[PDB]
Amino acid sequence: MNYKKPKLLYCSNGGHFLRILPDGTVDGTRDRSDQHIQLQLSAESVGEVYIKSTETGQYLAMDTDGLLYGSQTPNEECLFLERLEENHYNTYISKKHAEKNWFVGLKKNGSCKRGPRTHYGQKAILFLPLPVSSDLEHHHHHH
Repeated sequence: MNYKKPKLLYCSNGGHFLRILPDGTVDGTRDRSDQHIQLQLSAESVGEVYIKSTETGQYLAMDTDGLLYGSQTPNEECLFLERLEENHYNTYISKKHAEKNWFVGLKKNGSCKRGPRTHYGQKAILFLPLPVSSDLEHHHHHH
């Protein structure tokens, strides 16, 4: 399914990658150079994905402020629900804050869009995970 292949969180809305700082900050940026934007997405449960930084070691979670931050420990908050939305884009909603209808989006200024500030029809929720980091020599498991 996934073997050492990180991706970036695109926000067609503005067009930037979601990065996580070791200071517990989350902001967008369209600079591949940025050595952090590289996040590793994983699936734990059905329709559930995990976003954590492979640079510092923090997990992408949405507090009550709706803002994104790095959690010291693995909490359901770090776990989000991913689905296939129209326009050919994927979305993400916080578990602990799923009923809150919060989406991981960014503004055009490359700023995180408050959780309790997202809705359907916006180009902020629509996210496209782009492939990052390439590693030659790719083999598979044989029966």
